[PDB]
This record gives sequence, C-alpha cells and structure tokens, in this order.
Amino acid sequence: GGYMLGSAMSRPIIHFGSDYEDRYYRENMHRYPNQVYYRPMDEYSNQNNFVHNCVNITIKQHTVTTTKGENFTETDVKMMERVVEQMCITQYERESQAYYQR
Amino acid sequence: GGYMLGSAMSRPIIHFGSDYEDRYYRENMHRYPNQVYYRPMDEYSNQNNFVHNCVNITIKQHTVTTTENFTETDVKMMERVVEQMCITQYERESQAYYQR
Repeated sequence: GGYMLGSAMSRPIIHFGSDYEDRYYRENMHRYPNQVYYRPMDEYSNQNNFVHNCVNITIKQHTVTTTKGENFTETDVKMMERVVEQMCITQYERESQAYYQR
Repeated sequence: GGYMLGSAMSRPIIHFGSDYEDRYYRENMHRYPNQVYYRPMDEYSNQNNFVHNCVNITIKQHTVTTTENFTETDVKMMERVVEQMCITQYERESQAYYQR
C-alpha cells in the first residue's frame, strides 16, 4: 500500500505533566511536521486502523526524510509521537467526513 | 480535596511509533485506570489549566493508589494515558459547562 500526504494543519497545542516537556514542546513544536501520511478511506477503514497506520508511516517516513539530519533526541521522539497521533486523528476526521458525505 | 472524580470512559487505543510499545499498549491497556480527577469548570477554565490540573492531581492520586506492580514501561504508559484522558475529560466538561 502506498500513502497519501494530507494538507498542512495547525500544530496541536499539547500539555504535558512534566514541566520540562511542557515547555520544550511549546518552544520546539516547529521541529515536527504539520502533515501526515495516511491510507485513503475505503470500505475497510476505521479510526483504529487508520490512525495505527498513519502514525507508523508518518514517523517512519520522517526518519527517512530527516536523514537530511537530524538529531532527534529521546524527548523529540516522544514529542513527535504525541503530535503525530493527534494530527492523524484530525486527518481521520477530515477523510471520514469527506468519504461519507460523498 | 475540591477535585472531582470523572465517570469511567472507554480506554483509548493509543499509538506509538515503535512496534514494541505499540503492541505492549494493546496487550496491557486494560490494566490502567479509566477515570481521571479534575477541577470542575469556571469562567477561568480553558484547556490549559484544566488539563494541567487534571494531569497533576490524577498522577498524584495514583501514587497513593497503585503500589502492584509496575515497570518503567507501565509508568510511561500510565503517564501518557492520563495526559490523553485529561483532554477527553476537558472536552466533556467544557461542553457541558457551556450548554448550561
């Protein structure tokens, strides 16, 4: 299966229990993508499988792309997964709406 | 102490970039709490202070509670579950508070 790239979306504001992470994310959220890769909606899609795949592929592709670099720390990996998951849910909402209203 | 305990919510399926954590969560999610503690709404309430208060109290309350038996993996899973459920709780309360 290939994957579509969604349109940019605004980067999620995310609040963390760790004061360090909470501030780090505010100051560094521009380091992460504002688009996700996803499998187009079909008869087999649901939020669980859509987001599962979107998260896996978006992170994997970003690593493949960022081997113009790029020095993601452990903290960046954690920040990256949280933001990607939220954006993938937003993408699911976009695609599923378009797919049923059609 | 001024905090409420929310009603049970369905446990979210939370996704991780790495295969190990992603599967671990599917297999173990039923072991984490499905209620969070929070400060009820207000003219001062927004996602920001609501979520931060919910996370701080709820993590706390599980320091007192659990302890039974949890690895660093479970602790990381639980922290993330709380951070995500607190957003869900915010959506529930902010909306109820506004439709009244």
